[PDB]
Amino acid sequence: KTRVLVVGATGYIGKRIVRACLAEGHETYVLQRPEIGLEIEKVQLFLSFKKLGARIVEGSFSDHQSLVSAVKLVDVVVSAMSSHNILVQLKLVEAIKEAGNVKRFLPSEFGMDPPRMGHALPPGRETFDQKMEVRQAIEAAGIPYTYVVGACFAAYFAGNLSQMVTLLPPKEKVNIYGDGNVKVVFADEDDIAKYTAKTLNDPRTLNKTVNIRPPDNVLTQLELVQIWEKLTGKELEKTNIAAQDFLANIEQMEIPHQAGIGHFYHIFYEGCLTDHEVGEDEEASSLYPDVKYKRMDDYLRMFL
Amino acid sequence: KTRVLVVGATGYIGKRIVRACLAEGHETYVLQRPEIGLEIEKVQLFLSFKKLGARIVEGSFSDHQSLVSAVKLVDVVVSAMSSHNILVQLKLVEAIKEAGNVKRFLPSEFGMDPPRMGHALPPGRETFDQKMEVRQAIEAAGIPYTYVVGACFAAYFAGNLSQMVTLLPPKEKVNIYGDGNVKVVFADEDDIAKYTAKTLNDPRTLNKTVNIRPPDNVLTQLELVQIWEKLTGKELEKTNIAAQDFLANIEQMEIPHQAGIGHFYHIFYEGCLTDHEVGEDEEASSLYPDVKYKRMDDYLRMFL
Repeated sequence: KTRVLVVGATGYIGKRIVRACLAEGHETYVLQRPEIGLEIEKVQLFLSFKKLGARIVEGSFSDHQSLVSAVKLVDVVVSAMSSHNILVQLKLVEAIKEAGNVKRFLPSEFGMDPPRMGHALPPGRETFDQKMEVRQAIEAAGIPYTYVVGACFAAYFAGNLSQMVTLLPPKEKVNIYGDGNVKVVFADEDDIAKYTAKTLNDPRTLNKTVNIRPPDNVLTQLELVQIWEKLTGKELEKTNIAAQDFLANIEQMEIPHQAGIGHFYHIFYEGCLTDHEVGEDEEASSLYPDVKYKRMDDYLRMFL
Repeated sequence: KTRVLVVGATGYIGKRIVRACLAEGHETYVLQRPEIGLEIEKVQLFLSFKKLGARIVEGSFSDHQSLVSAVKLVDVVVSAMSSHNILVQLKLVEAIKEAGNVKRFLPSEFGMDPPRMGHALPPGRETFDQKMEVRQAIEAAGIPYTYVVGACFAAYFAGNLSQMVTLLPPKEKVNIYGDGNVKVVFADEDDIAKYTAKTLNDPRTLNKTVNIRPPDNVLTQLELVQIWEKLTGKELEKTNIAAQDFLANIEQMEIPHQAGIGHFYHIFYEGCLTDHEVGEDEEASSLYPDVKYKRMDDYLRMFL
């Protein structure tokens, strides 16, 4: 019981959500679009889904009632859209509204909490406003909701030691942002997918914002580096980077990777993932203690 | 106890060859070049090799010594490059020649036997030129070899029912090439990978061409369609497409769509994978009957 439709199942986090829902025990439906047809590694991905028991539902964002058709089948929709890919979610929102059977929607939120980013930095701000547009469509339709926020994906922030331009630990030299004493929240993407699978039929998170702040994984950038140093037995030579040398030459001197560099600043310089605090009734590791979340020392071991 | 380096592991057949080596029991080294510490799905491929026991080897084609080093850790280097990808092999073959320690090399050919392609014309021809340009460079260095040819990947030619323009079964209509009585070879790509992992170490094939031609998988597109409509229960509205109409106006289409049109013609009209016969000393399924390779029935069943 609890039939779940996943839209965005070809995305980085959406792979993981489908497999987390299958293993949690939901009836997991996966929307198939004119996806591939065209691209090989997304058919095989979908084939791998059905070999585990996912049910394929064809639909298009161009075809409004194909979307109503997907969502008639389930109790809960989960979106993981990783062009304007966040704002296409509004085509789905009114599909859910026309259908009316939906007991919950979880929009594509799996990073910084958007209503806390009112004075974010252009162009980075576009993300949070586009996501806030979708919330409003939801709440204006009276669609019950859950928003999963709070944690940097370990692959994009923890395995590269928070460097940019690489997704792997460095070989001798590492940049520290500011003094390196600002605390960031890291979470293995698998554990975000599992927390997502557990919260969607949980009565205690209906119409609420769930934070993913696993206590062992609340780290300053400098502690994270030290973890890597201890696994390896080698210090890295470290250059501290002052705030204004961090946004140096953003101007339009990089393609809108400018959005990423700005999100990085809010996290690593201002500490927006940690500048407030959350209760046990709204944080994921307290709500689902059965989930043994991968600590960042274990994440990093995968790279030795 | 056979050591194998796999170059091109991020590629389509590359992935499985890495995985088929490990399942057969060789010490499987995988070249990791700078290109991959980018694009998550390549780092997360590579660390899922690590979880399966592969050993990561760093190097660059632009650093001839780094390939020299890798090629010394190993008894056999396999290449599987799915443009520039075919003749960059040449600067590996020099790293293997200057090496001297490598008992077998397998260049990237898992398509059609190139010295039979004296008849195609540009632009389809070029990859055959490049493929034998790297063979002439292998036989010239005297590096012992094995070329592995003669099968359509089931994902590209079977599961789409040999329609171009998609990789999924057609919902109502199909195009039959010719009267559709030209029979070609279909191999599950997993099967092409495990064959290569077993002929790697085997004295029978050293310095010979081994053909992947499963007996029960030599079919024309017509019965392969009928296979699908057995499994499905519906008849597909066939439309035969005559050889001249199929290449009508090819010179006025984009010059990779030419290549694909030429490619499909050699297979489904000229019979390039059938125009020939092969015995048992030379045909993978007979040298390795411990494979219960997948027939296009069971393969196409994955889609229903």
